[PDB]
Amino acid sequence: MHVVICPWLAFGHLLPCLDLAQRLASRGHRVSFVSTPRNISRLPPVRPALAPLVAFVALPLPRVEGLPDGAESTNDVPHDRPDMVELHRRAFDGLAAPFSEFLGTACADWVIVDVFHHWAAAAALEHKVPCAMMLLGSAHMIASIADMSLAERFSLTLSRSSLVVGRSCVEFEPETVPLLSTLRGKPITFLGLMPPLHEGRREDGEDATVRWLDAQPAKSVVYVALGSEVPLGVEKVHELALGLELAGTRFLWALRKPTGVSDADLLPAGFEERTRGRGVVATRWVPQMSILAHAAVGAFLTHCGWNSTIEGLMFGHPLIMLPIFGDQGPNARLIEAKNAGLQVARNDGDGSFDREGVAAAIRAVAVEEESSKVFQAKAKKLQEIVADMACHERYIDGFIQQLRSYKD
Ligand SMILES: C=C1C[C@@]23CC[C@H]4[C@@](C)(CCC[C@@]4(C)C(=O)O[C@@H]4O[C@H](CO)[C@@H](O)[C@H](O)[C@H]4O)[C@@H]2CC[C@]1(O)C3
Ligand SMILES: O=c1ccn([C@@H]2O[C@H](COP(=O)(O)OP(=O)(O)O)[C@@H](O)[C@H]2O)c(=O)[nH]1
Repeated sequence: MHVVICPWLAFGHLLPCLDLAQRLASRGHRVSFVSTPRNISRLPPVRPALAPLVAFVALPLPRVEGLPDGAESTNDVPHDRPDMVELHRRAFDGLAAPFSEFLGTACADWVIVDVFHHWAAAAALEHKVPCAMMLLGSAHMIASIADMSLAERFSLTLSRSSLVVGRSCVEFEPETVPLLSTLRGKPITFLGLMPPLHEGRREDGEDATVRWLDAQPAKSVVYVALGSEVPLGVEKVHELALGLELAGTRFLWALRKPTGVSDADLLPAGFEERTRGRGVVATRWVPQMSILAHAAVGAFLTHCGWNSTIEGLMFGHPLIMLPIFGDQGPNARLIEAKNAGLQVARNDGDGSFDREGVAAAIRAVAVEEESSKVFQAKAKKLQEIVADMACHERYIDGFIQQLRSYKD
């Protein structure tokens, strides 16, 4: 089959979509990976064996006054500037006509579109190409939802599609997957957990963060990362920093800067001087898969993005959970219910946290001998499911067969 994939302009979408593209190409299907040029230039390379079977289709973002050139993704357009978020949505919607022009002559068997691709789903109707909408999260998240604004963009994409695709399986969510049939009348299918393949990202194993981990004791380091886009304002950064310090563990923190904040204002006064001997802060993109694979990493302080949840558990790390938005709350509650992580205490109403809550969660998951042992054992039970690579390849096979059967 020729499958056209259209990920949302966000690295939590682009990365699993490029993994899915290569998995499809590995079974001898061909993929057109449709995105914008700077987003494509920042992606891991396709294996030489798959080069002619994964075609990158670069559609330039139209120019919009107030949106900087090269600001193509949620990693480049910060949530803490809602005016720029809106300009980026306008630019994204401007891809409609070029996408429809591409699709008409593409000889596509399927289009797989992301949650806000209402125009791509409209093009698939116009060109009589079956269209699957990606909702690459948990069955629990899809069940939550089942129970131009984002909700309206989502609703329109869904209505125009034929199929909804989740990223889970009955082994991981036995309570939910059998209960799901349709989402607003559309059949739901699960393509498995699709944990990333060994070195699919071709990260730098000589990265300064990994060389620091090489020097630390086994399972001694709390890795701290909040994915590629969620906002954390400078006051919240300071509470997270002081909580990490207070709990006393070794730490490696991949931190994105709030907009406007100088390196000098980013962290509490003296925090890096005091913690230099046990912790490292990196304000750049880090090789998260190399870090989570590392023997030095014990617990993962995560925002519970679905990629980070899967990546943490595929190496049996218990989670210290700080959900910020979207599916993160549902993801954190799902893992807490499996006893493999603990959420940081939040104020009910505004969802605030403080250094004491951060420190208390770190001590419970990573330090206290009895609780930490149970969290580790429960995370290892989940790793048996998440890291069953053969199980997840069978689900990819099953997904391809379901795409084939709709055509026939
Ligand atoms: C009523 C609602 C249900 C809701 C659940 C979460 C859901 C939606 C945002 C739809 C898309 C997927 C998902 C899981 C989500 O949070 O996606 C994320 O949205 C961000 C923008 O908010 C993007 O920048 C991210 O890249 C994307 O990963 C969805 C629709 C609007 C909402 O308010 C929230
Ligand atoms: O410094 C970073 C930050 C994030 N990631 C990767 O970016 C993705 C983040 O996706 P997730 O669903 O966890 O959160 P989002 O960014 O969508 O909020 C994951 O695959 C991470 O491995 C990374 O490699 N390095």
